[PDB]
Amino acid sequence: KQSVTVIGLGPMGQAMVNTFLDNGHEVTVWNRTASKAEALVARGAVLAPTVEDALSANELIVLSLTDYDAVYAILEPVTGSLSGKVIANLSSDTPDKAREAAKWAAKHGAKHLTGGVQVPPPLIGKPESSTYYSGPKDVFDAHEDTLKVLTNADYRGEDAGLAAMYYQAQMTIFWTTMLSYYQTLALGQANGVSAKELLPYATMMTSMMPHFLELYVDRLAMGAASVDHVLHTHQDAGVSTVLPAAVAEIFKAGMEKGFAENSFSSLIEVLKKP
Amino acid sequence: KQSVTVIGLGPMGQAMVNTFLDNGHEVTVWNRTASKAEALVARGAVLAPTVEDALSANELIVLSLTDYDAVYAILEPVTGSLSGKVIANLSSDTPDKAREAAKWAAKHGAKHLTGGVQVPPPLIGKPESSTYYSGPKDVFDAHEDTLKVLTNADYRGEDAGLAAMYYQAQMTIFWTTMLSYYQTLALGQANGVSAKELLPYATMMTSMMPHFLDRLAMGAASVDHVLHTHQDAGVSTVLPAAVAEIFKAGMEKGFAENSFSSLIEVLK
Ligand SMILES: NC(=O)C1=CN([C@@H]2O[C@H](COP(=O)(O)OP(=O)(O)OC[C@H]3O[C@@H](n4cnc5c(N)ncnc54)[C@H](OP(=O)(O)O)[C@@H]3O)[C@@H](O)[C@H]2O)C=CC1
Repeated sequence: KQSVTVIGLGPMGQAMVNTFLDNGHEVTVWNRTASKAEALVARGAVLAPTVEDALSANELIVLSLTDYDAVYAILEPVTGSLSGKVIANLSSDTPDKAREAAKWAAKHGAKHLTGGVQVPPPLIGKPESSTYYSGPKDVFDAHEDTLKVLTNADYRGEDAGLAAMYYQAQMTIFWTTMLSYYQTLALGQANGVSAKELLPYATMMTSMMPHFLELYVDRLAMGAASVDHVLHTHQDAGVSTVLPAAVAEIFKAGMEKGFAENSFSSLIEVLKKP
Repeated sequence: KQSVTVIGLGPMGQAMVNTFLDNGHEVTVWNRTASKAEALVARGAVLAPTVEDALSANELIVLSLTDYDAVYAILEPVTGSLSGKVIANLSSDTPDKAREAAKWAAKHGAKHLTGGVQVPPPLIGKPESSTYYSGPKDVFDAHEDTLKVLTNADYRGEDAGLAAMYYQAQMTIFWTTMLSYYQTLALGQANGVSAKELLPYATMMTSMMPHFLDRLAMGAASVDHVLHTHQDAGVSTVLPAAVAEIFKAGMEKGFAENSFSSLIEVLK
């Protein structure tokens, strides 16, 4: 039912428009390169000739852009068109940028919903997909039925920075795990094991943790001893030690703070302060 | 059938002996702290009075000790008793320590199999369980049927360091992921989200990667947002700074337009 505007037609934007159209919503789109909207228009989307026209077309404006700089580049020249709009900003950036953007939007008469999309574009419109949302609750409830078409809409609270925080937490785990995976493939190669032979093992190894968390001795000292073996293994192999050294540094600080006999979770205390 | 010796009766050693006994094997045991064998002896294990006696009891000697320092502490005073033995060393340590130990064992007439046990003690003897093995293939094949009583036995190659490498690879991913998890809980708290409220999300966030299993420049931009988020929050930045340093080095190598996997080159 509710028609909607989507600005930004990279891969994420494309998926969102297609999903909106699949479900019977009229969609007005805009992008810097018009040929990216061709197929979408052929499917029933309407290409606005300017950003102003995109904004005027609908109350609900969904932004799928690379970062807040891209958002401001598009919106700063058209702030006179923002009055009475609801910006569902699904672009990645920091909690503090989200907070600033919410304030700025309100200066120009618009409401701001922060969205942190948890999935890549091919999972938009699929049942198990979800997006973190934060911002004014009354505004969220008013557009929730439209936002749910893209993903489950998981409202996390009033502050504009909250959805961004959850997203950046997700990306902390994702990128760190990704590097540890690559680190292992490097270590393998330095020991004469090809990446393709080690690949299935490294892949399975990434399931240990979610399994561990689902279920769970518990002495920091034992962890520290294992981590030291990890560090020396990478040192001995001649590969980069940036990542395992950082892990060791963190365990070291816990040990130096008298946590040897405490639970692993005491590391949360270590990480709370620089 | 095959009788076996187990040296080291911490929680892992205990499980191994119990599992061997459950399956009808005669087991001879030894430990630095002799009282830890009480329960096993009460089930039929034979406590050797000396390390020499433990070694002379059997061809196959399974070691479950804290590390190689412990292994040497026990075996160095009895190097004369090692001739004709097969040491299945399941003590976790580095690949280079495993290599050095294989050479040393061979100097004293013993064969050395490196074992990297992938599971905690209660999974010993159970179907889900596996152990990485490396060392001489003929020796492995000769004792594989005994070793399979403990876990599936996954032979990875001749080099003594290999099984240890696979184990340390597993622990690289485990500990690193674990710290990223704690890092998020720290970040949550600094933003007024309690660890208990964030806990189920942080847990589901650890599945992102294996599910998920592009352009380096886009990854670098996301990682910079991660770094600044933790900086802004006032929490530790040691871990996200290290992730950023790695992405930075890739960008500085001219890999912006390459796939993420180009990071393997950066890490080599
Ligand atoms: N527990 C687990 O979940 C897993 C463990 N591993 C690995 O298995 C091995 C054994 O672990 P686990 O049984 O859990 O307990 P530990 O890692 O604490 O090992 C304890 C054993 O090592 C002995 N030991 C320690 N230092 C010395 C020394 N200087 N001289 C002689 N003996 C020594 C202990 O003797 P005493 O009893 O007299 O102190 C005991 O028999 C470790 O290498 C570990 O990393 C691998 C996979 C899973």
